[PDB]
Amino acid sequence: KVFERCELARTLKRLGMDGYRGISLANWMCLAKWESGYNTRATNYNAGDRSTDYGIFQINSRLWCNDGKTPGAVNACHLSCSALLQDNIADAVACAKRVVRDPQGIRAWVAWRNRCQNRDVRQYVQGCGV
Ligand SMILES: *[C@@H]1O[C@H](CO)[C@@H](O[C@@H]2O[C@H](CO)[C@@H](O)[C@H](O)[C@H]2NC(C)=O)[C@H](O)[C@H]1NC(C)=O
Repeated sequence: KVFERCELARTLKRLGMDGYRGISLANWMCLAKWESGYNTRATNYNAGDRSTDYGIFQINSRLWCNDGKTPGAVNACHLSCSALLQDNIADAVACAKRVVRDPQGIRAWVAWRNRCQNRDVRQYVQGCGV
């Protein structure tokens, strides 16, 4: 499912993501835009370290979720990577919360550092109601 912009916004707010660990809603909207283009079935495989990135928040299969086929997996989110491909983002949102609680917080999302850090990211929540 490819969420629509505000559709996603209301959803994440409803899910307690706004201001979570100080992180604004638009910031979560910025990283989602650049990580998955709001598509829950988005997956990207790194042939070098041999792990995959699943869904909307593109969560890595070596550290957080489990697909069974990834070398040296930790499964910190205690989830199956299939739970990160559901049209329902409730499971992806809780794990994403787990990621930000580790030492480096939101710096864990590359696209967030490359396209949102120190930028105005308000346009992602404008007209959304939130
Ligand atoms: C993206 O992959 C990087 C590694 O390429 C992950 O970063 C590691 O994350 C854990 C926990 O946050 C740290 O102990 C490591 O030191 C991190 N490595 C680096 C180089 O930062 C990162 O968590 C992954 N992000 C997602 C969303 O899956």
